[PDB]
Amino acid sequence: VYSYTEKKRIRKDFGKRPQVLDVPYLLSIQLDSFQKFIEQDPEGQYGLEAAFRSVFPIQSYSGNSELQYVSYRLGEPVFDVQECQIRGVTYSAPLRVKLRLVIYEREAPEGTVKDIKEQEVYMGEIPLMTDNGTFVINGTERVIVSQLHRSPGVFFDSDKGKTHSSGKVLYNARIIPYRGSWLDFEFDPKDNLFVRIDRRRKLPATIILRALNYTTEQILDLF
Amino acid sequence: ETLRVDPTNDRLSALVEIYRMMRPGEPPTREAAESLFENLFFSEDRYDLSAVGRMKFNRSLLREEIEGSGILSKDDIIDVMKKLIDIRNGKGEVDDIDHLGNRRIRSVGEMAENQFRVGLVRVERAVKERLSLGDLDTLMPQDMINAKPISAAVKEFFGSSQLSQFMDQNNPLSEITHKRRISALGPGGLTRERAGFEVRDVHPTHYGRVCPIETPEGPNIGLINSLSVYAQTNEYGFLETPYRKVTDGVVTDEIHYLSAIEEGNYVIAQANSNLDEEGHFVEDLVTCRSKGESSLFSRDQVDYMDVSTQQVVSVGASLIPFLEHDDANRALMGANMQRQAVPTLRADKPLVGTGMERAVAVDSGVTAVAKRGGVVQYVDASRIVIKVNEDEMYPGEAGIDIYNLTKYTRSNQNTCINQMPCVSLGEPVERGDVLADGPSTDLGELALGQNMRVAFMPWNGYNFEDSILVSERVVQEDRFTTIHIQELACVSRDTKLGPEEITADIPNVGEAALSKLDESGIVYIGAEVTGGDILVGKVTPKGETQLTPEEKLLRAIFGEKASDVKDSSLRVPNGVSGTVIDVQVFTRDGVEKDKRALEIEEMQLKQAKKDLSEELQILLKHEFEKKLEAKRRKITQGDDLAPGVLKIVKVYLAVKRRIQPGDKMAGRHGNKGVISKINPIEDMPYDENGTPVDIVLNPLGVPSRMNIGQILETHLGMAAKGIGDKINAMLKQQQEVAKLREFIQRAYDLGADVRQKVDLSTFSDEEVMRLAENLRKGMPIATPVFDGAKEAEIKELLKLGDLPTSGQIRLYDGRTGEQFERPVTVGYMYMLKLNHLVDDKMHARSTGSYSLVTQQPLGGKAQFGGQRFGEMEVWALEAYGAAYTLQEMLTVKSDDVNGRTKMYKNIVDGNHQMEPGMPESFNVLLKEIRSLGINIELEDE
Amino acid sequence: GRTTDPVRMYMREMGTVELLTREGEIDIAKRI
Repeated sequence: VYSYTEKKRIRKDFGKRPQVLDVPYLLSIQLDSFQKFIEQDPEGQYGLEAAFRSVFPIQSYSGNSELQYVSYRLGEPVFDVQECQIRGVTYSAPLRVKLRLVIYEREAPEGTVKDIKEQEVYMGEIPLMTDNGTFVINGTERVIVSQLHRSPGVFFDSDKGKTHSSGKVLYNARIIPYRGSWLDFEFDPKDNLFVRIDRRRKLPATIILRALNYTTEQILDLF
Repeated sequence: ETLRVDPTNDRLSALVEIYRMMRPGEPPTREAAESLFENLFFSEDRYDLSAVGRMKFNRSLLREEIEGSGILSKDDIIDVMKKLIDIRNGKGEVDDIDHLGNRRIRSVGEMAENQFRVGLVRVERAVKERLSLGDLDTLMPQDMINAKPISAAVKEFFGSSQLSQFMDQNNPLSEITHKRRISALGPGGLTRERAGFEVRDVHPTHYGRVCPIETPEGPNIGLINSLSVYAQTNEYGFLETPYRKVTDGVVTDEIHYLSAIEEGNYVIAQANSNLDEEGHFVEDLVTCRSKGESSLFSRDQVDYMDVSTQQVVSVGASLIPFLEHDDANRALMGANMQRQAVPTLRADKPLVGTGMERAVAVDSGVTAVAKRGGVVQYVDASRIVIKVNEDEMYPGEAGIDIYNLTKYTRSNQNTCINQMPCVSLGEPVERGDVLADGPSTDLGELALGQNMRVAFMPWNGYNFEDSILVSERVVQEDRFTTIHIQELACVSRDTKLGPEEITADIPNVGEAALSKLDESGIVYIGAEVTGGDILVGKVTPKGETQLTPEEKLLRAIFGEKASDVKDSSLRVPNGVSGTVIDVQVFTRDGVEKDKRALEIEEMQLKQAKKDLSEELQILLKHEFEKKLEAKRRKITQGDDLAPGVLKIVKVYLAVKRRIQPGDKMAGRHGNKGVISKINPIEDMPYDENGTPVDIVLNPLGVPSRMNIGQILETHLGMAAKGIGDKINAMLKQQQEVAKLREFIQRAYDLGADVRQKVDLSTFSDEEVMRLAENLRKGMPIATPVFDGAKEAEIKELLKLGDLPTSGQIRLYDGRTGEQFERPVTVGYMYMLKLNHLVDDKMHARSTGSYSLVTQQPLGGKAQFGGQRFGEMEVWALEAYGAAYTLQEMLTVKSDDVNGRTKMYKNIVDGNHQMEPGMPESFNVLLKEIRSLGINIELEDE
Repeated sequence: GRTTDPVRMYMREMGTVELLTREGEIDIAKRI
């Protein structure tokens, strides 16, 4: 079996190990990521849906007037890719979000609302990805390169004895979030445990424990 | 002991202590400290371990729940402290920061979502503040939200950020290898200045996930890794690579994608392991890798095997034939270099490839691939029309596909993007077939360079260190010639003295200089211009010139008038010489179009109607006419230009760079080289048949840098061409179908048990002739990365053709006709033209523009600026006695404002003497130290 | 502890005075 464009000129093939899995699509890494961002799923897992669900619902502090998000859609691009390259523009799709302003009648902790104002509103134009994993931003083709970054979680990264004489190993733990402040625990050469927040000045570790409403007796019970 | 040193005694004291640590100076108070602590880690608004974060947190604490919450808890913190204590004394292992089970992959979708969420939070702040005063019927969900913050965040990410860059477009391979590029830099990663070696180093977990050699050498090495061929990404963002599952002793064909942390828990056999035609390993002891190291393991011990021997390298590294014969440094160099090859005039093919060229050519959208099978209905240089086969035809449609080929357009690097059809009229095409060849592609094969007849010998010092000697036939055939379209814009703005104009009346330029411009003042299409010619004629109003004496007099003498407009026409850069192939005019909405703008617009409108009318004729009428009115409105709507700019004219020039000494050539094995001399065809070494070699390469380059692949590539290259030569002969005399079929079939078998089978019996006589005609320039050969052609197979193929199996022939000196002693190695090597043309690198300057604050020359070749005579050059001059050289270098050639004009004048009348003077930059320094409260002065005035 | 932030120092110095008591502003205007 030989495709027509390969039947024209077959490349003589050395190499003896049979192929079991063929080379995948080479641009999947970009296309799948942007598809997950742009496409809307009936779940908060991915993309603009995730962002809206995570932060868009808002409550008026001490006012109980709410603005909530229903759905979004991507409008048609004004220009095609080639026209954007020529004129010089971002190949983007408008973002039209459906919002509902629900007004709560005064003294209604049950949830009774006065009225709902459901309107579709424009929230910027999001650049679109061409068929080959590119973005044209100002008429020029751009590529966003995937980033390899430290994963969130807890990591224990004692130094190799490069701090103090005798090469003592000082162990430490570090909590890295996706969003928020860092929370480090470290050891000093005098064998004490110190908590540190956002890489600021050192503090004894038990302070955090006391800040979590723990007494000395139950602290020693734990440890 | 921590409690002993702990100063606090109660919860409130701890809260105020951490408050003093966080916000020193601000007096701690109950409510404020409580809120600060509750907002640090336990509020969902300002703290979030993502789902991946929670999963990794629970895995590191040996919990059995893979899900959870995004904010920290008492249990989480206390368990982290407990595990830290256990590591201190018990059995605890420091986490490897460079483990690929600890480093996650962020792609465009995720980063864009993060920045969109940033915009959303900074719009919700305003939404909440506005809602602070609730209303009933005066506000709508359109006035409480402003699109500017969200748009600004998104545009800041996509346009101006470290991880979004201009797309390297001088190659299909360069594009494909840029798109799948991994970087540890950017917002949230390291910095090239202070990354540290350990993060840059290759890790045993990189195996099959991140390429070991495809990385830039320089300031950021090991920080810009590239994805391996088969690597994937988890749901959580960790790279995983495929393996074929091994039962008791059978290697099954089911593929499992293993992540880095899962890879250790099994022992994985190598791709270079044998199988006895039924899934069982031939050898009872097989080589595997369990945890970082590798060893021998019993047949009934392995859980997985490598899916292929290509899976350790990236796409670019996997295009290097005989990679296993090349030192890792030189392979790194070779991959980096072949990322920079310029598409030549005609894409040839790799005579020696690895079989990965089709994948790179097709996966990058540089060719046109059939979406549906059918019979080619109409072929043209600019389009293809396919009559889809009824099997692939949907019921409600016309079975027609129109592919519009990309003609000569400009790439990000000012190269030529152009698609040529690769099929003829009436030909059958199936889904996924290549229909047009993009830049640097040949029948769907990636074709970055040209395969050239190279000899390895010294030849008179003209290839001394890495120089290359090239024959004139190489230039004559224009096989390293490139097209270099470039834009040049003339923008007419609104100045205070008056609007700028693009008239064709230009003072101080004769009739001939304006011959290339039409009546409206813009160059014609197709006009061959030279460095200096006017492209767009522009003039800016000016007044109050303040003429000097003995110039007022001169104008009076010659009855001439000083023009009230100065010339600002767009001229061709000096040195550049091409033809004008395209002109675009952008007129502001209010301005009145000129003759050329109207003429262009009518041409675009007719083209638009022609394309739409042809589409309807080839193939619905309602959408045709509706689109014609939209397309018409878009053509004349008027352009949204920058403020003030009245009218923009872009001229596209098409240069043709042939070849010359100074241009950098390269093979695929890290063998660089600059052309030194271009030789007459009768000066080149030639063999018994009188065929000269195209290129002569120094053999002293090979041994010191262990890139032996090139030598192998040469031998096989010769062998490949040999087969073609034989076929060529059998085609010049109309021998028969049978003889060509027999020889070609014999050429595809070649001894060792290769997995490829070609049976010419199923090829119709017409198809065999097409194959032979495609093989008369040489027989393409695939040499996979670590499963290539053995040397004995190369010798056998050399024997199939009548070439010696030693790989060396006797050559004669064209200058003298005397036989070179010691037979030399000649063959065919794939040479690339790199994007380091000496046209773009030569630069000179006598005087020009000068920097603003410091009265010194400017940067390089774009501002026509000078060369930096830095501090080490000053040291070299000081070590010599060259004090006048140094003084003139740093006073009259750079900075002395009055000195340099006097030097120019003195040189003009042949008095090579200088009045050095005090450099202006020292005056700037004196005024800057004095601008602090420091009194610095020169003594003994 | 200590800080170099001028805004933090301004907050420190200004916050010392109690905000006010209703009918106190009227008496202050009376004194003026």
